[PDB]
Amino acid sequence: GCEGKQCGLFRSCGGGCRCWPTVTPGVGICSSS
Repeated sequence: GCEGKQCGLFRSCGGGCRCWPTVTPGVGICSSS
């Protein structure tokens, strides 16, 4: 639903998205749900 986005501090997603962390501490990616 809101996948392919960046989460964490600069979260470009909202609602029901999984915030999977990346290589940068505090930076992640928003998943489908």
